[PDB]
Amino acid sequence: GPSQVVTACLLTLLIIWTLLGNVLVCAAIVRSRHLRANMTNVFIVSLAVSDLFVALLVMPWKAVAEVAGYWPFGAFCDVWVAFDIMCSTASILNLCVISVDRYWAISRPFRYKRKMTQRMALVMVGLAWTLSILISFIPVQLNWHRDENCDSSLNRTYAISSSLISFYIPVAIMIVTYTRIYRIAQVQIRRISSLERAAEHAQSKKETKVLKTLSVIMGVFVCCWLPFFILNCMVPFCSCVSETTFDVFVWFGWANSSLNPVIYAFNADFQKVFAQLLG
Amino acid sequence: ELDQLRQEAEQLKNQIRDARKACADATLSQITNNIDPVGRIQMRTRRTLRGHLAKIYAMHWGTDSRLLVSASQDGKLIIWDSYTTNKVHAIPLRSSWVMTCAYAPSGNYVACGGLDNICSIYNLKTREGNVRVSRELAGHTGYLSCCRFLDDNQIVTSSGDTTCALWDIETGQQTTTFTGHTGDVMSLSLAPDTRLFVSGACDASAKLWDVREGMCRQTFTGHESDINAICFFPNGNAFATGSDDATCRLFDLRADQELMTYSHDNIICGITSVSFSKSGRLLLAGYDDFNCNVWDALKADRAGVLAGHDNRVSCLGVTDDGMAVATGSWDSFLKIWN
Amino acid sequence: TASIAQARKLVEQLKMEANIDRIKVSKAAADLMAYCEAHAKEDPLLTPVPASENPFR
Amino acid sequence: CTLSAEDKAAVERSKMIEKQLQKDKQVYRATHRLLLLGADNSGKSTIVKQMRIYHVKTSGIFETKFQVDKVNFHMFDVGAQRDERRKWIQCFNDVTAIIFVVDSSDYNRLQEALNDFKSIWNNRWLRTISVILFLNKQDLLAEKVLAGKSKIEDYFPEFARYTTPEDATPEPGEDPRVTRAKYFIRDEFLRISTASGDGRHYCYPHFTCSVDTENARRIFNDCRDIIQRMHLRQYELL
Ligand SMILES: CC(C)CCC[C@@H](C)[C@H]1CC[C@H]2[C@@H]3CC=C4C[C@@H](O)CC[C@]4(C)[C@H]3CC[C@]12C
Ligand SMILES: CC(C)CCC[C@@H](C)[C@H]1CC[C@H]2[C@@H]3CC=C4C[C@@H](O)CC[C@]4(C)[C@H]3CC[C@]12C
Ligand SMILES: CC(C)CCC[C@@H](C)[C@H]1CC[C@H]2[C@@H]3CC=C4C[C@@H](O)CC[C@]4(C)[C@H]3CC[C@]12C
Ligand SMILES: CC(C)CCC[C@@H](C)[C@H]1CC[C@H]2[C@@H]3CC=C4C[C@@H](O)CC[C@]4(C)[C@H]3CC[C@]12C
Ligand SMILES: CC(C)CCC[C@@H](C)[C@H]1CC[C@H]2[C@@H]3CC=C4C[C@@H](O)CC[C@]4(C)[C@H]3CC[C@]12C
Ligand SMILES: CC(C)CCC[C@@H](C)[C@H]1CC[C@H]2[C@@H]3CC=C4C[C@@H](O)CC[C@]4(C)[C@H]3CC[C@]12C
Ligand SMILES: CC(C)CCC[C@@H](C)[C@H]1CC[C@H]2[C@@H]3CC=C4C[C@@H](O)CC[C@]4(C)[C@H]3CC[C@]12C
Ligand SMILES: CC(C)CCC[C@@H](C)[C@H]1CC[C@H]2[C@@H]3CC=C4C[C@@H](O)CC[C@]4(C)[C@H]3CC[C@]12C
Ligand SMILES: CC(C)CCC[C@@H](C)[C@H]1CC[C@H]2[C@@H]3CC=C4C[C@@H](O)CC[C@]4(C)[C@H]3CC[C@]12C
Ligand SMILES: CC(C)CCC[C@@H](C)[C@H]1CC[C@H]2[C@@H]3CC=C4C[C@@H](O)CC[C@]4(C)[C@H]3CC[C@]12C
Ligand SMILES: CCCN(CCc1cccs1)[C@H]1CCc2c(O)cccc2C1
Ligand SMILES: CCCCCCCCCCCCCCCC(=O)O
Repeated sequence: GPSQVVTACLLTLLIIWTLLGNVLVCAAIVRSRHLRANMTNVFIVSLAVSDLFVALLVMPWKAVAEVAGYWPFGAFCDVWVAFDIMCSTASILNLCVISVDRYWAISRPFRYKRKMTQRMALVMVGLAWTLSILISFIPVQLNWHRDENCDSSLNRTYAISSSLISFYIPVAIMIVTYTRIYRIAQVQIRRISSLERAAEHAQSKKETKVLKTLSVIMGVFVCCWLPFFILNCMVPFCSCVSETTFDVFVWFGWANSSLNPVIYAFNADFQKVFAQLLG
Repeated sequence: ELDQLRQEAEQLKNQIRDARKACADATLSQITNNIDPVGRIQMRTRRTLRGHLAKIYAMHWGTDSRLLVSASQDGKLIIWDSYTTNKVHAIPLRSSWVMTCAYAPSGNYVACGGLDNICSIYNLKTREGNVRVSRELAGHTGYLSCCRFLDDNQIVTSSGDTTCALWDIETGQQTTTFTGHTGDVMSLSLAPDTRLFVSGACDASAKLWDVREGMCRQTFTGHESDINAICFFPNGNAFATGSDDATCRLFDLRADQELMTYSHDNIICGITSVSFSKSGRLLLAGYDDFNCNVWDALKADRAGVLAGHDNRVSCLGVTDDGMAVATGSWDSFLKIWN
Repeated sequence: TASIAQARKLVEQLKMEANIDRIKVSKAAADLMAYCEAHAKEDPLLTPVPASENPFR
Repeated sequence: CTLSAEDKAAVERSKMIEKQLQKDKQVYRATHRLLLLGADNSGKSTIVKQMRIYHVKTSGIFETKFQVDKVNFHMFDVGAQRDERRKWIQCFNDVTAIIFVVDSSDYNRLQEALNDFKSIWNNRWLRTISVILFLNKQDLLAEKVLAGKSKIEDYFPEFARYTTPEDATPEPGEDPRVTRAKYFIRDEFLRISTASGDGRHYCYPHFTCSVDTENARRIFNDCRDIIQRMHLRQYELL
């Protein structure tokens, strides 16, 4: 009784937080023509749609099965495995696409202003969703993923291959892109700091802002996903870890989906539109 | 020595301060006391004309109440059908830095100018249909701030050179110039009869001119600061003004003084543009507040707000038949209201 | 120096603007009253027409 | 649909105009707009003529196209206006940069140039526009210091206190007096620019002579830095 009530409350709160945060991002874009004109928002709304699908399609049914201790939705279990792999992959691939947009903008500023368009933004998003659909649906419907209860266990080849495409390649791209952004930001901060120092000298710490922003972005993403993706490789290969431990790290992966709208969409232009809508 | 002329000027001002106070037997706010106020003017956007790349910096209605010109600092002047939202023409300007445009009472011609110091006239109804420059009115020694056609062969312009001028379009030269303003002349409006016009300037004054006498007839000075916009009240006997002062003021051509002032403690930024509804009952004003306030012209109560813009409201115009207001902005959109 | 002619022309402007005839503020205001009340019945921003009459619906 | 032949012609005309606008939008993004400012003595007129290797007189603005590394720049010189700037400057709310030119050899005029820079920098409508300073006629500054006339302190008494930044990079064989002078005047504009604007706009100083063929390369390099810092602020990395 007590642990059933506690887990029901906590999972309900986590679902509602994930739902509300991603709904606010979708509510802000539709009413705001300047937000729609800024290309970077196409990615931030695509991320919020991915995270909204995690909240509607996936988390609630697993929460019910965790409080119940059994799975009621039997034919839906095969569909739910595809929904989870797709929207979990789509959420990761949207973060990877946001890093490549930010890196292109900072790395090649004239070529970005010239070649970046609503067509280019929409093609990048369309490929992230396409790849998340292809990896999930074709393997699940062809029954390539599998080698009352819902069987979420995976074939060794599919588990490793799916982890490379969905996580280990996109985290390698995020590490390279954010590392090069840090080096470019350090060059500009040295230049600014030199002129500020000369002005103070003649009249007679900012690097921590860069480190804080990038350490939140990489720290939250890697902390939630890396424990899950390591276990996801180990467990089918061993066929090594207690199922309770696996279920908590699964819930950390979806918890990142609730943090995604906080990290990406709390910028002052969105924050104004939220305040203007809410009153 | 000069000083007898300063003494005469000071005593002439003392006489006219007294003469205006001798006319001041009442106020509009007093005699308005029994008037039933207008209802809350809940106007809404009925079209959004989009296609300009940069900030829209001026617009003007056709006398037909269908067609609009507007100008933006990307160097396009666009002609719009307000009912169907069709683009009837788009004209590439030779200078990007346009600051005004105007459209002839016949619909035959459009004019525009800006930092090039030139007014360029475009013929819309040329034989081959592909529109081109009819003439360029060079001769101002500062940027053009405003243009208005009196007819297809007469245009009045104001300039940063502190003057206004009247031109003959066929000759391509000034046939009168108006020179009593000091500092930059910002705004300009013909009277309904086209025999008088008013202008406002950075001297914080407005002046009344006769189009064919070529001289100043009255001067008005109620603003504490720079005047960005001016408009005649539809009867032709009064006009409103708007300024960096954060105030509108209404003046009468026979009382020779401020008849009313429009202000509220919530507004502290400049007024960019003004206009009246067809009866004169409403005064509509655009702001650096990203929105337009609508004022009861007699009471000076805020009767409503138009809130649909993301950046500075640069221009504002009521249709010649009163059926709509269009408002342009630095966000690059035109919105039409009822 | 030319400031004599500038101050003289200014005094001529102030004479011309002084000599103009003027009217009581009460009469000036009453003309604006009469013009508003005569035309307010025909001013569609005060009193919205139905979407059948309005080309802007 | 209900279109007559007239409505069809109006919609077809509209779609042709929209095709033209959509093509010209590429040109409007593919170019950078620059406002060129500076007093009568500044030499801005010789800088703009010397840039034309990279490409009526009574009209109120002049325009120069140039390109560097296949990026287009339009540079606007406002001239034949009145000397009161405060109104026409609002057009330039959206240029990539202001280029501001100073004659470094005129100690009499240099406080006017500092006052003129201060009113550009603190302008309500320029709150996001970064300034490229060209500290021009560096040859004449070298001549007026190497002549031994020893007079900057008559105009600027803090030049008796001031000593050269360790961040300074003098050219080979430049005299310590010339170096202390050129960095002193630079640091007066840095005194003004660093006091306001909270990283929303930055000042980019250069030492130059109008004959420098490097000047278009200096504009390109600073526009690249101006856009990088602008992108870095959107993401809160500045
Ligand atoms: C079922 C899956 C594939 C749905 C994924 C959601 C996609 C289609 C959504 C998420 C964000 C959305 C974009 C958000 C903002 C804009 C800018 C606007 O000016 C044009 C539409 C456009 C470009 C939207 C198109 C649709 C979009 C890309
Ligand atoms: C974009 C999002 C919101 C669309 C969501 C569509 C959902 C509700 C649809 C898509 C596929 C559907 C499932 C497809 C197949 C089956 C097996 C059947 O024996 C029971 C119903 C069940 C389990 C369906 C339930 C509803 C379902 C999950
Ligand atoms: C295994 C997965 C992670 C592979 C997909 C990698 C991600 C980062 C993909 C998704 C969409 C892709 C982009 C799609 C389109 C273009 C435009 C082209 O002119 C340059 C490359 C660029 C910008 C692509 C770079 C890589 C990209 C951003
Ligand atoms: C859209 C593409 C790029 C996504 C990657 C698809 C990967 C995961 C697919 C492509 C081919 C697949 C394999 C094809 C055939 C079989 C035999 C079956 O008895 C067990 C699974 C297994 C071994 C599949 C595992 C998953 C697999 C490796
Ligand atoms: C794209 C690049 C940078 C990614 C590099 C890391 C990849 C290759 C790593 C990360 C986690 C790793 C897996 C973690 C655990 C196991 C179980 C072990 O009994 C066999 C190897 C196996 C299956 C590993 C294979 C390689 C692996 C998938
Ligand atoms: C597995 C890991 C190591 C792979 C890392 C791949 C990295 C280097 C790739 C992935 C996406 C790539 C970017 C995608 C798009 C563009 C825009 C193009 O106009 C210039 C190159 C640029 C900016 C690419 C540079 C290299 C890039 C950042
Ligand atoms: C497979 C994944 C999970 C491995 C994660 C390894 C990460 C933490 C490593 C790999 C490369 C590393 C970076 C390499 C280079 C630099 C530039 C330096 O000036 C600051 C540190 C920084 C930015 C490093 C931080 C740590 C780093 C990002
Ligand atoms: C519980 C789940 C969601 C995991 C959350 C882990 C997050 C909150 C952790 C992981 C890495 C952490 C960051 C690592 C390094 C730094 C740099 C330091 O100078 C300030 C704190 C800061 C910025 C940390 C803040 C908290 C952080 C972002
Ligand atoms: C938080 C991020 C940055 C780093 C994550 C590091 C990874 C390698 C850590 C985090 C938690 C760890 C797991 C915690 C508990 C157990 C149970 C034990 O019986 C076998 C090992 C196993 C399954 C661990 C394997 C390694 C692990 C997955
Ligand atoms: C800052 C926010 C996003 C952090 C969210 C913390 C999340 C990941 C925590 C809070 C409460 C946790 C749950 C509490 C109890 C149980 C019961 C156990 O038998 C399986 C795991 C499960 C269901 C946990 C999964 C992880 C969980 C949902
Ligand atoms: C947050 C993790 C959600 N799921 C875990 C599903 C469950 C297994 C056991 C109990 S619940 C993974 C399944 C595998 C996979 C993958 O191969 C690639 C990309 C995403 C995912 C999502
Ligand atoms: C607007 C109310 C909240 C959101 C309800 C819909 C959530 C699912 C669909 C969101 C993505 C589609 C909208 C993207 C924006 C756009 O098309 O302009």
